[PDB]
Amino acid sequence: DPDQICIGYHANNSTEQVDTIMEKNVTVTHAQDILEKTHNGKLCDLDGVKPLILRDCSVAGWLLGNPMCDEFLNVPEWSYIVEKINPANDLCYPGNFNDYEELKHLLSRINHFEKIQIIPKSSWSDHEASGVSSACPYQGRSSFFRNVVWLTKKDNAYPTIKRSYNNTNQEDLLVLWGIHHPNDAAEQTRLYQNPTTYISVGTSTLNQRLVPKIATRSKVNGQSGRMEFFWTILKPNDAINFESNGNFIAPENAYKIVKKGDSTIMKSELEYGNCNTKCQTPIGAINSSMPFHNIHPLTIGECPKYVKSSRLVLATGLRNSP
Amino acid sequence: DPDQICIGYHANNSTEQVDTIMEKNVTVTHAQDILEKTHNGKLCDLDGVKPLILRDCSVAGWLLGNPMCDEFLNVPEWSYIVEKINPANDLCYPGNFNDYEELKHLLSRINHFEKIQIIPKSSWSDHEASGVSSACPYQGRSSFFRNVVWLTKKDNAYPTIKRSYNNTNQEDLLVLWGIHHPNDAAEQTRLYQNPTTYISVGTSTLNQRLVPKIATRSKVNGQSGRMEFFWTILKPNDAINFESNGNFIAPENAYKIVKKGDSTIMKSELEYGNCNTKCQTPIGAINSSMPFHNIHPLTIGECPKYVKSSRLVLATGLRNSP
Amino acid sequence: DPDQICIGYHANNSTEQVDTIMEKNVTVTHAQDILEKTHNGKLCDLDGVKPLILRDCSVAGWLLGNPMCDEFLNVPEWSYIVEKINPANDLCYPGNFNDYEELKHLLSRINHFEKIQIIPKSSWSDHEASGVSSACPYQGRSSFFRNVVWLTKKDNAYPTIKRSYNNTNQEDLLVLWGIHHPNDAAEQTRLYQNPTTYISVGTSTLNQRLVPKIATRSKVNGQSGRMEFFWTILKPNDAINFESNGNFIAPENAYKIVKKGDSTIMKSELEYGNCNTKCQTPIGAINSSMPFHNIHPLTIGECPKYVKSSRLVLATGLRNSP
Amino acid sequence: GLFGAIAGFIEGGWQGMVDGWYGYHHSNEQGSGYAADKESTQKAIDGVTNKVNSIIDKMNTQFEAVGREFNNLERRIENLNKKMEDGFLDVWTYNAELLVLMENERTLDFHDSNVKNLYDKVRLQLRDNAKELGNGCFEFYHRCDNECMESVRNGTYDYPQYS
Amino acid sequence: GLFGAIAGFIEGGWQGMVDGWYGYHHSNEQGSGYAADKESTQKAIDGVTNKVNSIIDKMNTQFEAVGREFNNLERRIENLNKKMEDGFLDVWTYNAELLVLMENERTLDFHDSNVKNLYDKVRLQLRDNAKELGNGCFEFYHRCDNECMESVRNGTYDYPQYS
Amino acid sequence: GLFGAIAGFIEGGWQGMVDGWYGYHHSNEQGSGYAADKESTQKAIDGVTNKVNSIIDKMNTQFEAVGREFNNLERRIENLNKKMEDGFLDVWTYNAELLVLMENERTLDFHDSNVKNLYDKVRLQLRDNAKELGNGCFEFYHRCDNECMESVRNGTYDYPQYS
Ligand SMILES: *[C@@H]1O[C@H](CO)[C@@H](O)[C@H](O)[C@H]1NC(C)=O
Ligand SMILES: *[C@@H]1O[C@H](CO)[C@@H](O)[C@H](O)[C@H]1NC(C)=O
Ligand SMILES: *[C@@H]1O[C@H](CO)[C@@H](O)[C@H](O)[C@H]1NC(C)=O
Ligand SMILES: *[C@@H]1O[C@H](CO)[C@@H](O)[C@H](O)[C@H]1NC(C)=O
Ligand SMILES: *[C@@H]1O[C@H](CO)[C@@H](O)[C@H](O)[C@H]1NC(C)=O
Ligand SMILES: *[C@@H]1O[C@H](CO)[C@@H](O)[C@H](O)[C@H]1NC(C)=O
Ligand SMILES: *[C@@H]1O[C@H](CO)[C@@H](O)[C@H](O)[C@H]1NC(C)=O
Ligand SMILES: *[C@@H]1O[C@H](CO)[C@@H](O)[C@H](O)[C@H]1NC(C)=O
Repeated sequence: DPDQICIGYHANNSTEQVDTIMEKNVTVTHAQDILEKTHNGKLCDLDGVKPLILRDCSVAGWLLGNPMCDEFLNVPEWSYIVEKINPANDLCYPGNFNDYEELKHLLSRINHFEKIQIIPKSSWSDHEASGVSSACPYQGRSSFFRNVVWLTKKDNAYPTIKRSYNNTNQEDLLVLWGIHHPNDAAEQTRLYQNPTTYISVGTSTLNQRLVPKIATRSKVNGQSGRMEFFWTILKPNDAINFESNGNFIAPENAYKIVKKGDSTIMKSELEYGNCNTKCQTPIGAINSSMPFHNIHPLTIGECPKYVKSSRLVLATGLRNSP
Repeated sequence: DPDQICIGYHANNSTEQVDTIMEKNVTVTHAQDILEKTHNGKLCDLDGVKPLILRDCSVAGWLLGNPMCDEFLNVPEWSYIVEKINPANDLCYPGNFNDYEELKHLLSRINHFEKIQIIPKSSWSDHEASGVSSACPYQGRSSFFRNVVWLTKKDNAYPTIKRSYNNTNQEDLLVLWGIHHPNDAAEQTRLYQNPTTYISVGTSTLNQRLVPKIATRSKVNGQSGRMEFFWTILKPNDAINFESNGNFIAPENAYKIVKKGDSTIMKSELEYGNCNTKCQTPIGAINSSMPFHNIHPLTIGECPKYVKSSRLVLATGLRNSP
Repeated sequence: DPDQICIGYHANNSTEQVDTIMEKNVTVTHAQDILEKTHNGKLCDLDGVKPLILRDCSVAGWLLGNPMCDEFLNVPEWSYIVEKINPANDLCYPGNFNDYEELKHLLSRINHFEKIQIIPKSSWSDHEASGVSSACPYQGRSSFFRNVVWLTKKDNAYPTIKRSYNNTNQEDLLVLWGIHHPNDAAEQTRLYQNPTTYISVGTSTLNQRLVPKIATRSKVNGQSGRMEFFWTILKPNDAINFESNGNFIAPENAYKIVKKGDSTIMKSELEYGNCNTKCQTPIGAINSSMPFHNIHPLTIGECPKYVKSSRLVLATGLRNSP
Repeated sequence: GLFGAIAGFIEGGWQGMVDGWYGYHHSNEQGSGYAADKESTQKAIDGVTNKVNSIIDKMNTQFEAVGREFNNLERRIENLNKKMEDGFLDVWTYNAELLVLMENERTLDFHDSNVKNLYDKVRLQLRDNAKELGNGCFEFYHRCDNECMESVRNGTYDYPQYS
Repeated sequence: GLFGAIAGFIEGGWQGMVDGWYGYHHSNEQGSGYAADKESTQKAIDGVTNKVNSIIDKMNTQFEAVGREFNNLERRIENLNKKMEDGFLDVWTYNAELLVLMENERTLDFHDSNVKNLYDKVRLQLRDNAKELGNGCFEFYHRCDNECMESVRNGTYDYPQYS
Repeated sequence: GLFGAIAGFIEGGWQGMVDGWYGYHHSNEQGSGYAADKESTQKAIDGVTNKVNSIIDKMNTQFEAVGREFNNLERRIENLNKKMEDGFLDVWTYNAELLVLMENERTLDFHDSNVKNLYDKVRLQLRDNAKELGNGCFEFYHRCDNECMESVRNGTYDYPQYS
């Protein structure tokens, strides 16, 4: 009956809920989700730059030039690299890659190689520079790694090798080489005349002297021999010196490091998605203005911060009354 | 005189104190301690499974079969392993264990071995497979490690050894072997005819070629010789190939890895306690419903979270008035 | 004009501002800065103890006794060590120091060495113990490291060396020695008669057998030869045994570890400042009662806690009204 | 909540006030109606917008994990590396989840405070000229037209005029 | 504390109220007695029980240290490993100790708030029918029997009936 | 702020009160003057001093970085080591910057609370003996000399004497 004025506040049809310390599922008038929970399930270009998808090849298989990896003989620049968990085409001829994980850590800071020739096959006058094996088949015929040469005796002789390469490029240079470990003394002399051999390698910082280990080993890819590979970064104006009297898997090609920057090696079974993104993960790409996400901890690009939360929602409005 | 109603709150005889940011020792009506501060001082079974207490033996001494460790020749499955800080019975015959810490890291994921014979003493026709030393006494008489064999020349001859073991079990197999480093060329020929020797070992992933180092060294356990031991995991269907013409401490026994799971190697001077627990530490076991504790940072089992706090007490009630 | 009493609060001419979550630049009556933002720009004594400033020398150059580092031939005890990013005077004669970073980690726990003679030059009767090189010039004349000796053939002969040192001191003893890697077999015989050589080193825990690597290498300091150096800690009452028939860079001096404690190796281009401090950083020293600072994360002494904040200011007073 | 206004002495919220977060409901001879208080509504928008941005900006410099590889004889540092990356992710997840929980609570009590401060802004203007019913309303002794209601919302209610 | 009720205008607590955390003390011709307010007591129990559990549950995913061993030429990573495990333990010890300090403070002020909201629930029901003494009590002008006191605790006090 | 006193119903601060943080301004026949309330001023000094020290002491056990070196084939653990030290520094920088932001807010609202609790301490003593102007002042009906003002500040104001 008499006039009156009341003080009150907003309510609405909202069912959005938030949490506090003392209370859960508190309905509010307005809330803001700050957690991205979805991804496109694809490996995309990172800001217009396509990744390097190795498919069934490994970083080793790529860099040494396994004939199955001929696809990647001169790859264009990349944003990131995607390798499968257990790629089929690794070292076709069995054996290890020395300091492999430290090499892969270097790839994380590299976006583009430019492969060049540093020791041509034609310069091996006194040795046969055409060794092949059925462990590395290329179209049924026996073959070998493209970027290194298997030197063997010529005319029942293996004279001491003494070769230098001087890095007259402006860029750092990834050099790879190897040693062959045979089965027995028979195969040792049959391939390289000399029974007791060595390989010495020297740069300004490297001082190596490898000796082959002749031993009987379980067949891998139908081979009891092993090949152990090595690598180094050759600085501009420095030179690498090889000396050997047998078992030397010599370099043919090396890689100029022409572009450095942010990169990473993702392990993923996924294939190329034909999309573009600003943020990429191993299980998919993220397009989101949210400040947080929970997709995957390993990401590359302009990304939200990762949390393990299933839900992050901020109250912005009032407690909503029924 | 007139009627009245008052508003008040609870008080009681509580002397429990809590802290806030602005104020310390604030007496409250009710509080909850959330920090466990006591332990039973004993090494117990972990949820019904007894630990492996090595007493005065080391992991090396156990696995190689130091005669002082005959107690642990075939140990049942364990929940955790307890080793003293400096066990008396390690490598009785001096020398190192190669990649020892990495082997111990493997034990942290292992709950049970099953020891088996892989190369019987009886198969050493051309060599003496009964070498012993006073550095490894067993009841005053000279002896040696139980799980490996010290091969020496027979009839002033040490013919080249060529032995394979193929892991036809379903489980992974821990294989151990060793090389003997003598004092001088005299002892070299006296034990193994050949003056220049080697040991080569090969699996699908291993490619080793050890050469003994003859040199004069400080006496340890009355011995200037050293023995260096190695190990590997042999996968199912893979085989290990030994070749040697001297200095070879060959395998007799290997260990099948039959049970994998959570485990740990605790360093502790404590002995077995004959109790049971859900949570164990190196200085004692914890039986507690508290969410936190401050006993020791290294624990195994269903444990509270460790903090370095001396006191954690939550206020639940009102400020209590005197 | 009736009487009245009012309730109010303090205001003043303060312009000090603080921040809260909901509000920035909030003017208050009183605030407390808790972040130290300045330093003196100098390398000082740490609580009265002068640091070891290596100037243009490296830890290697110092310990081996590069002639350019004669300043540090017997340095007094230190509080910390200051090394430049790329010191000019390292290994004058080229080559590596083995396990160098692990040696430097030891220095972080050492405050004082006492250098002593363990093998005098006068004891080399059958060898020339006066080898020098123009790669290590001292006043224009060719010279060599002070604390090690370059042994060469005498009278066209290099008889096998067999020398022991027994650590009869009470302190641990840092021993250093080296092997020389020549260019070719010509230089090998010209310096040490024997063409095939070795160096064996043995303590109670060490069992080493080094073999020189003869190879052609890029000239460094006008030398294609390399020298590789090694080290060990010789416990009290233990002895080190050297045996070699060539290429042996033998010890002359060793270092008694007489004082252990807190120390660190700072990398800094700064020179000695002639001041004293309680807290030091690589870019300057801090004198401050603040609980936090943002100068540099690497500090030694009684220091405030480091944060990456540019500003930390606590409100203590009221919101100040204009 | 803490300040006793929202879901307290003011029993519920108003569906009809779509204009802002806090305000008034008048009624007189002319007609009734809702009108948001634009001062305290705007004050709250600013406060809450800033909170949100402060929460986002504080978590800028955060841990970012990186792929590393190890061979089968580097299991100790492989494991160390894993424990360290999970370590930091767990610390940051906790820092996010807790910040939200703590500030959600503060935000709701902040609204509660703003409503109570609005009630007290009216209460201190009226005094003996209106009866404090206690449900959030004030019963006028004198008549109050749309000019007179506007003065209460303005903060320009002349008490000496009506007593 | 912050809300001025506990150890404020209500000078002390009551030993005699064993029934709950907040309540009333009546006195009339019939007899005096204590009776806890079951609504705000239960509200607080729920709030505080949840706080406690939220503090326990937030610290579930926490760092767990592990034994690792290193040989005497692995002193750098041994030391690294030590620094990392102490690192995480120190971060989590701080997160626990601080959470408790911060929420203890909030809990005490929460009780203070609940007492003040109860005083205001009574104050707004009585108005002119009782004199606000200011020590936490209300002096009745009219007589109030046990039926009449029950109505105040219910929240069903009819003001028009007694004025 | 949260409690509505500072920059609320008390419109501004007093330049003239240099004695303490909160207090009174009296005026009577004798003379006017400012006098700080020493009880609530001292209470606040203690509370705020403790806060400051608690903030300093909580951060005692904190991460301290250390120089480590690696050669060019130890890039993985060099990098790991770097990520771990930046990691801890970033966690602690966040813990400091956030603690200050959170407690600054509490401190300002703490002052606001203390001023409001002082206003209510006077209000509850006077009651009908003075008129609540609503700007922070109380207009006396009876005359109040310097002995009578002192009683209000003491907390020993006899209400029955003046009504
Ligand atoms: C509210 O929280 C409960 C657990 O207390 C949960 O089970 C329920 O799904 C939540 N409400 C929703 C999703 O509407
Ligand atoms: C390699 O060639 C450059 C000139 O291109 C020369 O200056 C440099 O000395 C050479 N490097 C070595 C190691 O001989
Ligand atoms: C008061 O404390 C005594 C011990 O001093 C205890 O035994 C008693 O039960 C307490 N009173 C209660 C719970 O009402
Ligand atoms: C109470 O706190 C003080 C510091 O304020 C502390 O020294 C004391 O040990 C505490 N507990 C007591 C006296 O039981
Ligand atoms: C071990 O035995 C299996 C099956 O009996 C055989 O296939 C395998 O090749 C053997 N392994 C080696 C390394 O010879
Ligand atoms: C504020 O007042 C103080 C007097 O204590 C004076 O020293 C200071 O200069 C004044 N500040 C300004 C900006 O006038
Ligand atoms: C006040 O803060 C603003 C950002 O909120 C900043 O730009 C400014 O530099 C600060 N200091 C001033 C204006 O002195
Ligand atoms: C070194 O000297 C001590 C003192 O005579 C002797 O007892 C010890 O055997 C020696 N050490 C070695 C390794 O021979």
